[PDB]
Amino acid sequence: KAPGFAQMLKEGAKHFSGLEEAVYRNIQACKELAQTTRTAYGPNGMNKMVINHLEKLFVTNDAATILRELEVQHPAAKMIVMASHMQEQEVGDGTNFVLVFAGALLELAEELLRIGLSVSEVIEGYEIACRKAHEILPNLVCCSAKNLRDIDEVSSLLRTSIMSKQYGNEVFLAKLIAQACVSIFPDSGHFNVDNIRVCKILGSGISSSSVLHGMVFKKETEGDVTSVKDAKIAVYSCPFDGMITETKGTVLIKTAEELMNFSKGEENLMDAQVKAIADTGANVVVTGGKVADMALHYANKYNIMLVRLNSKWDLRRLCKTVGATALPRLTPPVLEEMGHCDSVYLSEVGDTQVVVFKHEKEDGAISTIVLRGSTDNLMDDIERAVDDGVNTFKVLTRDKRLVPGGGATEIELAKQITSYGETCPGLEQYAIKKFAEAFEAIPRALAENSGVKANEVISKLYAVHQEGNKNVGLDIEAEVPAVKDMLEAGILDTYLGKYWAIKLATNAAVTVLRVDQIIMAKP
Amino acid sequence: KRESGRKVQSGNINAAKTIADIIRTCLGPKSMMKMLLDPMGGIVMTNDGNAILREIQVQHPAAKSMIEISRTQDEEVGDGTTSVIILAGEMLSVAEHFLEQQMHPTVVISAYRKALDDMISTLKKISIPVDISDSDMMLNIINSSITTKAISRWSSLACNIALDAVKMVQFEENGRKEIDIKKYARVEKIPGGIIEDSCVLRGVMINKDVTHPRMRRYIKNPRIVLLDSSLEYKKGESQTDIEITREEDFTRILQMEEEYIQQLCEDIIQLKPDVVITEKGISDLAQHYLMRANITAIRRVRKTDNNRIARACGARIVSRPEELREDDVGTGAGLLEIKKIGDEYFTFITDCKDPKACTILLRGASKEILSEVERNLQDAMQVCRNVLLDPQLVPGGGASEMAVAHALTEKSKAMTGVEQWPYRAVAQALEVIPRTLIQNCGASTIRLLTSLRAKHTQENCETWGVNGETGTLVDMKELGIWEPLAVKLQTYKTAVETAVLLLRIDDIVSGH
Amino acid sequence: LSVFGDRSTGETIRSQNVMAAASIANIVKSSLGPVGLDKMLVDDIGDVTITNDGATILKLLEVEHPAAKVLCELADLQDKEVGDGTTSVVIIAAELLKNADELVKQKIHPTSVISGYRLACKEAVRYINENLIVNTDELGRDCLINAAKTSMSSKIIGINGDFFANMVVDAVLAIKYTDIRGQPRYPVNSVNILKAHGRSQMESMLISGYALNCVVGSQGMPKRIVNAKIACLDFSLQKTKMKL
Amino acid sequence: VILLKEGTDSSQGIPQLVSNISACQVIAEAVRTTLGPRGMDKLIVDGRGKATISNDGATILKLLDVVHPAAKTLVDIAKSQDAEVGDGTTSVTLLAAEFLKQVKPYVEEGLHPQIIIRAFRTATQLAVNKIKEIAVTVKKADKVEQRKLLEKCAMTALSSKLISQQKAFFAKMVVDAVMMLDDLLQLKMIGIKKVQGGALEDSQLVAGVAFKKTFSYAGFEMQPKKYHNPKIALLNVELELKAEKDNAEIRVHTVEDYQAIVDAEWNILYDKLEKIHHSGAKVVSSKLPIGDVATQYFADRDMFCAGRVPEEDLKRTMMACGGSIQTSVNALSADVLGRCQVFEETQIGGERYNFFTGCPKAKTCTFILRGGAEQFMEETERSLHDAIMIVRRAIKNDSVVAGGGAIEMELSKYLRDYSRTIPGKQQLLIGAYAKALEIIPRQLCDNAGFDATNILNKLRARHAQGGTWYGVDINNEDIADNFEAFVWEPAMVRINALTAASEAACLIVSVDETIKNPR
Amino acid sequence: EQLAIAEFARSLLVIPNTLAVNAAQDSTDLVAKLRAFHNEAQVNPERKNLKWIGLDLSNGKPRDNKQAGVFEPTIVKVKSLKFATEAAITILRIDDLIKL
Ligand SMILES: Nc1ncnc2c1ncn2[C@@H]1O[C@H](COP(=O)(O)OP(=O)(O)OP(=O)(O)O)[C@@H](O)[C@H]1O
Ligand SMILES: Nc1ncnc2c1ncn2[C@@H]1O[C@H](COP(=O)(O)OP(=O)(O)OP(=O)(O)O)[C@@H](O)[C@H]1O
Ligand SMILES: Nc1ncnc2c1ncn2[C@@H]1O[C@H](COP(=O)(O)OP(=O)(O)OP(=O)(O)O)[C@@H](O)[C@H]1O
Ligand SMILES: Nc1ncnc2c1ncn2[C@@H]1O[C@H](COP(=O)(O)OP(=O)(O)OP(=O)(O)O)[C@@H](O)[C@H]1O
Repeated sequence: KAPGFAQMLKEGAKHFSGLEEAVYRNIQACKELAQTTRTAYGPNGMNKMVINHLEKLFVTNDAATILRELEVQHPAAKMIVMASHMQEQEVGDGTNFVLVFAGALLELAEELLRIGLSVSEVIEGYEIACRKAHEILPNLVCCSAKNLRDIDEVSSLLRTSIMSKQYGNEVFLAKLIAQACVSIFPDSGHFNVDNIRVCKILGSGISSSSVLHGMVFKKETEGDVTSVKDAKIAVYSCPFDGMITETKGTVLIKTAEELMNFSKGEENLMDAQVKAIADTGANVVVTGGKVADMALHYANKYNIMLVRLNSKWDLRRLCKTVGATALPRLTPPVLEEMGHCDSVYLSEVGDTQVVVFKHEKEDGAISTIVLRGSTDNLMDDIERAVDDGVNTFKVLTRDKRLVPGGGATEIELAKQITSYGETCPGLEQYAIKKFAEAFEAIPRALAENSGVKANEVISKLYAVHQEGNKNVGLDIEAEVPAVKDMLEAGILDTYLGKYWAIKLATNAAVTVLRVDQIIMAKP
Repeated sequence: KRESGRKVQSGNINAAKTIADIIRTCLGPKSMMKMLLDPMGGIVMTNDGNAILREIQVQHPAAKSMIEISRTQDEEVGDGTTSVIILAGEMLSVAEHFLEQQMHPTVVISAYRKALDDMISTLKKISIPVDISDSDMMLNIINSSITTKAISRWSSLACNIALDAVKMVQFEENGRKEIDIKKYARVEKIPGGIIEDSCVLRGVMINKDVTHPRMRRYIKNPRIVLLDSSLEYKKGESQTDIEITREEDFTRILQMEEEYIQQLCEDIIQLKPDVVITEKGISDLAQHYLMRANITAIRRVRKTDNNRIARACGARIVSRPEELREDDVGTGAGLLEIKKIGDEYFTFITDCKDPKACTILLRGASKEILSEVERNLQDAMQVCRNVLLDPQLVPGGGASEMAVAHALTEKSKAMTGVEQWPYRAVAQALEVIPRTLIQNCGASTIRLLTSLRAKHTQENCETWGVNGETGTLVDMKELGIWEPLAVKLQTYKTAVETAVLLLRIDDIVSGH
Repeated sequence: LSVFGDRSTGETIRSQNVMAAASIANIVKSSLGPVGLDKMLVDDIGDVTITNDGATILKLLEVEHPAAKVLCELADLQDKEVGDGTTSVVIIAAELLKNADELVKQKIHPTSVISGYRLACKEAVRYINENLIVNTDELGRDCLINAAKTSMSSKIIGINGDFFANMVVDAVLAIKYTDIRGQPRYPVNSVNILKAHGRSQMESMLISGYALNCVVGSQGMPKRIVNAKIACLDFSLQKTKMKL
Repeated sequence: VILLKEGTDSSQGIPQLVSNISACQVIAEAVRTTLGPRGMDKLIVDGRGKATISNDGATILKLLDVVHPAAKTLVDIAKSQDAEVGDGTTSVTLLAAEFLKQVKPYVEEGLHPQIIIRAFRTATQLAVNKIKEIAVTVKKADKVEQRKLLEKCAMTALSSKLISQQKAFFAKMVVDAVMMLDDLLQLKMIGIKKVQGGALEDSQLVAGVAFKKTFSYAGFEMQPKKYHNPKIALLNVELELKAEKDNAEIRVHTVEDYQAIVDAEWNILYDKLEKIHHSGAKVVSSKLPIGDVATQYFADRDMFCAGRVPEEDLKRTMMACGGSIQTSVNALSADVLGRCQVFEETQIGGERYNFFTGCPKAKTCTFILRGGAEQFMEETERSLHDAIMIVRRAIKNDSVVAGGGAIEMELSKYLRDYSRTIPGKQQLLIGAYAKALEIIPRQLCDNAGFDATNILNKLRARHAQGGTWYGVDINNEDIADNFEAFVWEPAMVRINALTAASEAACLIVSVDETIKNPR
Repeated sequence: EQLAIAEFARSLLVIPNTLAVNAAQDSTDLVAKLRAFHNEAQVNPERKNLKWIGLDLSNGKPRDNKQAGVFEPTIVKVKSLKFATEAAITILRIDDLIKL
């Protein structure tokens, strides 16, 4: 009826008017997404009480776990989540850097629109300041790596990735990842993140863990074969039991004399299926399902090493390692769906029998980090720290450039951008000045999580950078609000990880600010 | 009931921001009008900021404190009251440093009072001396208020009224150069005549009419007498009343009334005076013995107006009428005159010198024209007072605001500590005065204000102001938009003194 | 029951008495100290008085509650006893009630709280009097010069602190007189602080005597006299009158 | 119309922590009164309608199952307490919520939760080193044998009970039961059985496995009990003539096969009895009841049979005899048979009871109770289980500390004195950590019905003078030296309870936002 | 009466607590720096223990009152603790309310 809905004319979608500030609703959409991860940044950040959709409880503080479980529905806030998945590509750090800096970009952009600045002019000042931010970032590089492929160089530089993923394991996790990547580091240009597979066994704690070469499974060998150098690996996801035909196959039992005939016939058919693997020359059989007791007798008869893997995630790891495809039928004697491995043997680590899949005539790039833990909740948090620890050094196969962290490269970048924004004439000096103040929220998020007043830390950082004392970052202490040198403490992040993080967070401010209306459409 | 905490710190901010948002668009020569709705249906369309807030009732204690601090500022100087309430509302408007940063107000007050010292130091650097002896330079100062008025037809004669009034009140012998327009320059209105008839005389005028022709018309040597006691029936030390209802009481009272007044009137006519001036009233029978000596009767004069008469002639203030002596003489006065001006009688005790007092005589064709000149001349007298108090001008029209805000940015680069963040907020809050000038002109505000800051950075800060007529930026050395220094000194001082008072309030409680 | 009012007993009158008393402490919480914040005193007429002194706050604070009316009378027992201290009594006693209110919920009768408070108060005076300092160190040893220098730091006089602190230290020690049995106190009247234009603030001089701001007039009369007799009179040597 | 949550339950900030602190106290209130040996029991009924009466904190939290997220964090700590030390679920559940109660006003005033995390890691690390200094090793002190010392601690634990008059007899039996075991001590090895009737003096201690023997069928005047080396068979087969599972129904219309039909149904029973005769099992133990016909079979074949045995007592017999439980009868051979030296059918309490003595793997025992009621023997079983627990921990761990709140009031005094010498935010938090540790001597006075304020004010005055091992007494309504009264606890369980209560309190404080997925 | 005197000591801490929040400092650090210095005067009588430590609200750092000269009379300190406990006694003695 009269009066009609102003500007809402497309499928009843809520189109806010000019007084209702339709562009301001997208700013509040990315503000609520940034506020869930603002207090989660840093080593003093708070954990998140994760309740999964399969009714499983989790306590973790990873930035990727928050975005995957908290199902966002606002598509204006989905531009940063799609940019955070772009942050997961080509680097393994900066997922919180995208959510905080682009969230502080749009929060400072709302103060510019309240004066009366156009959205087409502010967005041109962000792309100007983004190109100016890409020039000072090579100039902020203090030191670089030594490129000697030793344990001491890797473990000293890995202390940044272990920080804020799992606090307290700074001395343990820095040496466990360091023993794995140095086996792939002679292979120049071949360091890959999928080569390092993580396995977890329920044990005592972190200090009982160890590093092994090749593919290591926690399940022991079901057979009595200890070591065999057979290349043919036939993986079967079906359980070892009686043969059920794909045809009709009606088995009739009436009296007890037919009970002993068909039970012996199932044992004879189980003997024929193990013999169907023995003629093709395959002495390595991995069983996906359960193994019967009579099938264990046929394993030691033909001297075939039988191992049982119940989990499907570890069975899929062998499909992309040796090329063996899991067959659902009861052991089909084919050769094309098999794998290739030089030697497989059974060994013990920490009084636990594990099976090793390594290669001696091939160079070898598969490594397995056997993790031990009492609780499965905290053990999964260390498992994600391995993936964010290896991907921290997967980018170091490129040009090794290191920048100081902890607000050292944040205030120094905010100082030189404001100097470029002060001398720049025209109305575009307002957007560059707010691009520098968006860089101050990340040391503000680091100081507020440590129980320290944020304005006292920022003025302490701007006093030492005005005198030229570079590489000064936040001192992690709730009682001491002072600062410390970052080159002496050992915090050095990646230059390429800081390059894509400012680039993707600025383009997230480009994509959201270009959208000023949301319309639902029917196909 | 009661309220404490951080809510009254935000409650006093929105109380002052609501007053500042009302009269924000009433700045400059393009000031927008405001419509007030009365309960009786009346509507006044006055755009004067002092007239808007006077006829608007407020209920907030912070909003009530906002009006009275500008009302006292209107009594000190006659210009700049609108710029006070605008600047006091803009300094408190950036509440991001007051609430979101969880900052105590003591950090803000230590940053605001430290910024107050940079207000006086910057205005003395962009100042310019004034040649006050030349009358052509004084005409270019007062002309900013005479435009769009009915007095603008006689600007050459109305400027001589205010300039001669401020120089007689100002005493160079005392050193501090005091000017008080309310006492020594009492303005009176006379109906009849024209605007050209209005001139300035060197004396004090009495608006008491002549009721009998037995008075002194033209006396070359006026013998004046001043007295404090009353001329009536003798009252006792008690609080009894006088009621005449019986014929026996009518004879006894009037015989005592005649015998005491004739005893009082014999002491003043023995010196052969010309005009009598009593502090209290004069009865009807007291004029009967006074008309036989042909003396002009002047009664009902205040004690404050009495000392202006004593400093005009040199007489002695005598407390009692029985204690008159020969020293109570007015030798040296010019002339005594009771000549009618437009069928109203006025007594003249003027002289040919400067007896530390003066008056302003206004004439006009109708009584509405009498009220038009007195509200324009009193606004013109306080502006020209600030020029003679200190001969220093500042570049007005937003040029002094951008020159001050430019000095605070370079000063904030060397100001370390936590207090540098509210120190930079005062520089952006002082930009609201050239911001509303472009918005009242109708041009693009941010397009012009950004180029305004670029002209204040590279070029000289004393030039490149805003013209509130065309809507563009002009040089302030070319046009006469110059403001006095003492007006702009007290404007930034009161805007800080308002912000130090509202931000320090942390509790509002009741109690009689 | 038919009575002439409403009756209420138990611990709910204990919790209502401490919430009405601690709310008065929040009126004098921020106004404590030399950096205390101002607070608005709204009158019934409509005007408001901006006071930050805590003694004038409790005098104008009118709360019609008997728990808050108890704290009104201690301001009259504070100025008549010594003259200072007033709001420090209020924040201490209200926090005494708030901690004792937690004891009522912890199954403690208030009789042990009352008898425990009087022994805690008497032992507080014992620990204070064992750690005092006698009134001395007037000359030669500073805790004075530096004592008045902190009060002088808020104004523009604090640029040269050592120059102006010596003018107030020797002036305080000059006005000392016992006058009763060896009391020595200091009078409410003090030195007369005059001003002049001596081209800078560094030309101040410590005159050991009273200075009158009057001019003698004529010059032929000599300005340096040696005799001791000083005449003071209030009647005018001018022409006198009976009454004004 | 475009929402970000659309049903997503999420909140953060300060009141999300206050909602998680107060939700932790509802789990502590479920086990607040169960602390102490004289604590109140809780009544929990399942979905079937069966009421469970127990005061153990491990059995209460396993049947609570609160769907709150912060309540689930106290469940796995009680699960890890059973694996780390073995018991102490009601001690770390009460101690975790009182850490959050004292810091609950400090969070609301604007203090960050991460500073309280740094204080809980500091004071607990000082509490580990403070326990090991006061802990004294008592192995051969004052030249007294350890058998006399183990009867002294069980005397105080069994005091103020039903058997408080005859506690001298019950203290000597709980020591010899653990002494009969190997070095691998376990509470599951020593079983407790109840026999109705008789006085308290008729309680006996079986060195082997004894069960209830509710077999009330026929079989008298034969089957001799005394056997030198019998073969212990553990079966699960029914040996009745007309059984509910073993029958034969063939429908023929010939009168010649009708004799063979009943004979074939008897041959199901007879061939199952003939396989036990070939295996040589002298004693027949079965879970299913045994009929009267099978009792006549072993009577002439010089063997014993006893059915209606519970499966819990059959597994204890398997661990004693060293054999294996076989369900069928054709697999019954010497690989699953057992052996013992003395087997006899006793008449204690008027009913028949069977027990083996002299097993090669005799690592299990049986305690026989006698009394006029089963609920008298039910509380005696739990009190004697508590008397075994104090004796067992004294043998494993020699370095012990004084219980009864003596180690809790001493840790509250040292951590208060350390907080006075530390400036910064660690003073008001560690000082609140010392006052939060006083809930163990306070709830011990609440559950015992004593004056909680009259004892605790005199207990802290005793610790201020120099008393390091003074605590509360469950018998007397005053304080006493728990080291002299043999109220002990090992230092390792007191350390592991503190690092579990501090870890459970740190996991609640470090959580600030709850993520819920709509599904 | 142990809890009566122990809560009397914590109730006296509101005087540096309100002074620390008016000095724009951290109240959990500035009050605790006062008690960290005053505890050392009672543990050992060595001169390395800081004694008579006052509160400088200007710089936000505790200093010695003997060097700064910050002194207060004894009769303003004695009668404050005397009047505040007698006022807290009278309100705590109220257990019933009667209105007419
Ligand atoms: N202990 C520390 N010292 C100095 N800087 C730190 C510390 N911890 C974190 N930072 C800063 O935090 C930023 C990265 O922190 P953080 O480890 O939280 O990111 P991240 O968790 O690795 O990202 P992702 O979620 O992708 O794993 C860097 O800029 C780094 O300088
Ligand atoms: N053409 C113009 N363009 C821009 N600014 C101008 C122009 N003419 C005058 N001004 C400036 O505008 C100012 C007047 O502003 P505003 O109206 O806010 O104060 P006001 O009402 O005159 O003050 P008061 O109430 O004290 O009289 C003058 O001081 C003058 O410097
Ligand atoms: N020189 C000083 N340095 C530091 N703190 C001071 C100094 N002088 C006073 N104080 C503090 O200021 C407080 C005094 O507050 P304020 O003067 O606002 O009210 P008050 O005097 O306590 O009220 P009342 O007059 O009833 O006693 C005292 O508690 C004292 O601790
Ligand atoms: N005989 C006793 N006399 C005095 N105090 C005792 C005695 N036995 C135990 N306590 C005290 O009771 C507390 C534990 O009570 P309770 O037995 O109810 O819990 P618990 O079962 O020991 O807990 P958990 O199973 O977690 O160890 C201990 O702190 C101990 O000091």
